[PDB]
Amino acid sequence: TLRGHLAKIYAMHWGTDSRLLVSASQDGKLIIWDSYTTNKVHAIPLRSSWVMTCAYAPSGNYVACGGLDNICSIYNLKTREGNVRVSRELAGHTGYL
Amino acid sequence: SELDQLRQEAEQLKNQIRDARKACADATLSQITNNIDPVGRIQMRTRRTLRGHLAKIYAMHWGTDSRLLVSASQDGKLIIWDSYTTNKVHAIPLRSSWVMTCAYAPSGNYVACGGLDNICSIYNLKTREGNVRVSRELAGHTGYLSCCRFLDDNQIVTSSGDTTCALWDIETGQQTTTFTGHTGDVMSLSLAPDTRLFVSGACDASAKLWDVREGMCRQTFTGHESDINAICFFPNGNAFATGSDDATCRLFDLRADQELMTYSHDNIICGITSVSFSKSGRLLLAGYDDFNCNVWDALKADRAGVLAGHDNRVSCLGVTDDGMAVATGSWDSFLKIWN
Amino acid sequence: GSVSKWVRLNVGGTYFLTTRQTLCRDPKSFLYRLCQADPDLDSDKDETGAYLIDRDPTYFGPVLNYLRHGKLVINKDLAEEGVLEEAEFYNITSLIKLVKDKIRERDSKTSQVPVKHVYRVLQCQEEELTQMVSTMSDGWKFEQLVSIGSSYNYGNEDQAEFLCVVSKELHNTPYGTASEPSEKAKILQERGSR
Amino acid sequence: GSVSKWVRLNVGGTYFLTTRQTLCRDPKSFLYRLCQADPDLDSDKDETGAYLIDRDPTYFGPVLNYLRHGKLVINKDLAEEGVLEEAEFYNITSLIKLVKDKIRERDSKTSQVPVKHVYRVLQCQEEELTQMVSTMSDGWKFEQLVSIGSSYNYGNEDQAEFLCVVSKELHNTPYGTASEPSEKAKILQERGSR
Amino acid sequence: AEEGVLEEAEFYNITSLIKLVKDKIRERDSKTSQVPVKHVYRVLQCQEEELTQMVSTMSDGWKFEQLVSIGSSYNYGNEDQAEFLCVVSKELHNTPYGTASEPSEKAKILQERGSR
Amino acid sequence: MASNNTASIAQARKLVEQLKMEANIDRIKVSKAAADLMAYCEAHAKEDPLLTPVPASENPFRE
Repeated sequence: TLRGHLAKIYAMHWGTDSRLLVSASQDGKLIIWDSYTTNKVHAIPLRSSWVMTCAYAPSGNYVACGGLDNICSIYNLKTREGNVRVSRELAGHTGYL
Repeated sequence: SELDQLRQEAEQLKNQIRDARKACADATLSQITNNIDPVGRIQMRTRRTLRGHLAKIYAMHWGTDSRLLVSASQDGKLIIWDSYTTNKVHAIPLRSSWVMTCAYAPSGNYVACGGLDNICSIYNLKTREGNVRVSRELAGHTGYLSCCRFLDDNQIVTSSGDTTCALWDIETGQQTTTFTGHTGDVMSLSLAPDTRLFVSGACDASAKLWDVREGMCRQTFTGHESDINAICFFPNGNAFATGSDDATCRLFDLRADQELMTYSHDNIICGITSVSFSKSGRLLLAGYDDFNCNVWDALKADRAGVLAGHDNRVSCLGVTDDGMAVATGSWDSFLKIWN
Repeated sequence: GSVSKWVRLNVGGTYFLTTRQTLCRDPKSFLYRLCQADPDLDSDKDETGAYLIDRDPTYFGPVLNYLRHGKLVINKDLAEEGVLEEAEFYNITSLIKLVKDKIRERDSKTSQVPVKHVYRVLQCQEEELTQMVSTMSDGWKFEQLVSIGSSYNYGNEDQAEFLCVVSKELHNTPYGTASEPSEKAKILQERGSR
Repeated sequence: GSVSKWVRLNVGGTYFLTTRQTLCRDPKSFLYRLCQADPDLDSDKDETGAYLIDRDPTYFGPVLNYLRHGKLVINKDLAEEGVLEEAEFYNITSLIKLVKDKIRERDSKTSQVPVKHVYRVLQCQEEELTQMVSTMSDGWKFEQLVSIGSSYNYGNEDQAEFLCVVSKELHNTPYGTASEPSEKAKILQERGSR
Repeated sequence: AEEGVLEEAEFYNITSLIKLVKDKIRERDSKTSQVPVKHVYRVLQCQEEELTQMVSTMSDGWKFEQLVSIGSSYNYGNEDQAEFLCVVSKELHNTPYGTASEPSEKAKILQERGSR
Repeated sequence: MASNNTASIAQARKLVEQLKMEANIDRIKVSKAAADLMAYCEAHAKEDPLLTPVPASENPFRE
């Protein structure tokens, strides 16, 4: 029972390792759950809420998410400082992702 | 002073109106037909306790969806409640406190509020940003904003002090059609379901019915001695109840141009504060400065029902848009849903 | 003749040449009193006849500019107070009014630099919390959250579980905030006070 | 005065020695019509021949440099409004169109009262509490932390024991804050809200 | 105006000084920018007894942000290290610092280990 | 203006006009209007949820 979120969960994409699954809340936070320990590997406060989709890189090194902002956010989990950081923002669309 | 002739003309025209109304004045068949369709003894049950508010709940208001009711405290917070689950869809802090009016758009999208700030603010509930942001501010009502109502998601009426009910174009923020016929400040405004005639009451006890289209005062009603507090328009748009500072409430009719019938009792002495009409309108639900609030047979003037007491005066009544239930915004900071 | 198309003056040891016609914009100006030729006023440097006045050269500038084109202007470093006092010396009330207004605005900006901060309390249960915090209205700043022993349940999951105090500012530093009167407004304020 | 390549402008009583061509850079300048050698103009000093201009010598400099090299840079001590009214006086529509842009930047930069502040409510247990607090995303500022009693593991050690309210400032008031419309997005919004 | 002297130099065509002036322009813009300084937050957990000490001896440059009690069960919770969580923070001038990332293989697998 | 009592000519004119349209308004007799409104209410009385007690299986409060 991964009862860590408190808003609506709009998407949940597993990781290739089949151990870490990234999920997104309605309110704009990504939880990289540890399926085997029910432990939050990471909590990511999204710049803008209303995100419906969460994407997990095949390598487990990146997580992507898309919201009504119509900009896809790419988060680099692995950084030298150890704190998750926005890697790329994909603009050009107009509709919700 | 030639004005003597003009005031005499006004007086004799008024007398002509009184004579026409007396000719209009026949036996009130409805109360005569008290034997027919008696609403019986309706016991109305509260079922929800929307205790999220803390300040006095000056004005509540339902939504066209008939599930979300917006209520405003005295302290300056609007709570858009989810009636059916006791949940709070929103909680908006207001730039200035001392607000007595909460307006819900005829879409479920916008909400307007106003108060002693002398400005009516309109908040966009739904925005791409995902939050609630102020959309428009309306200034020009030099007096306090008493009651507002949304004609459309761009047309709104703001009964205010300064003796005006100016019609505001939301986008331009400009008042379009003024209603200057009043003499005392306005503390009420009720829209016809037709949304073409709205009745506004004032301290001059003059419930003026206006045409939204021109600003002209279509009609004037005066059956109440004291100041008029709340007006609940009848479900058909052809009549409306009107409560005043007196303990009495009186149902006026547009076609009859005169008070159709009255609602008062010995045991009730506190001034009225809120009037409501059931789905059919046959039930006249009235909130009093008394902690208790009641309902009369709208066409028989007798006590149809009594609502369980609160800890403080009721301050606003709103029936469900479908008339399923009614919420009683009271000064004890608790809205109670009654069905 | 006595008219001078361009009269010469010595303000604080500095020479100013200007038309007396411009000098006569306001008949309350001390310079207008200079325009008229009278025995009581004939003091000047005999080298060129420019009248000698022991007044500041700097702040006399904006006075001359307004007197020439009816617009006052003082640099962001020039002392608004100094020009105020100088124009008072020359008795130009028109500038005294507007320089007073500008000094008032600057004083308000300095003194009212604390912008009026509006505060509010929103009562929410834990379940309703995250959304209103996230959807917290634009232009507002969260200030504090506190938990209470809920009336129902083990001090949780009740409509009175949390209080979140928020706030915002009103840009009232350079402008004047105020109140307005109304009668029924007073009546209702009293009614709500109790 | 007299015709010469050098032009001596007594702006506000102060001499500026510039080129007629710099003044003649564009005809929209009122200085362009001054540069005409016709005897129509006589507002010049009779002692040196310099043309007497009663406008501000300070805000004249910005205009002169713009005419020298086609760009106006306002000294940090001179208000852009002064150069605005100056260029209006000499009627350089292009210059007005540029100084207004300067204002459009300055006033957008300042008084950005609703600078977006996004707040989120992360829920963590003390074990991982230090983990994310240490690893807060760059740009996010921690604002509050609140414990909440729970019935699991004596309250603490539960992933819901603590709520960490975090915030981030975001500049869109100086970058054109607004929203976007989308009908299907609206449908989904209403679907989720209820 | 820094850009004013910059343009003056451009007119006078002093290439080296123009280089220096635009370098200084870029430096000033970067340091001003949007103030990208990043705040790093740490959770010191000490008992009340040592709480006064480590607040007083708090390391210069670091800023105290919040202190939170814990419903600890050790001696009523009080007089216990886990009784309190003093969370503090300090800014990092990002433009002077940059706060970039670099690769490190053994460090990469160490990061993987410490992640779990 | 003040001599005209704040242009009381205009106030009297608008008052007279409003009374005029009020005169032009039809007067449906009180018995007739009451009968009409009662008829509508009855046409809607049988469907009013408050008047018609909904069982505790359809209301959104004991759903």
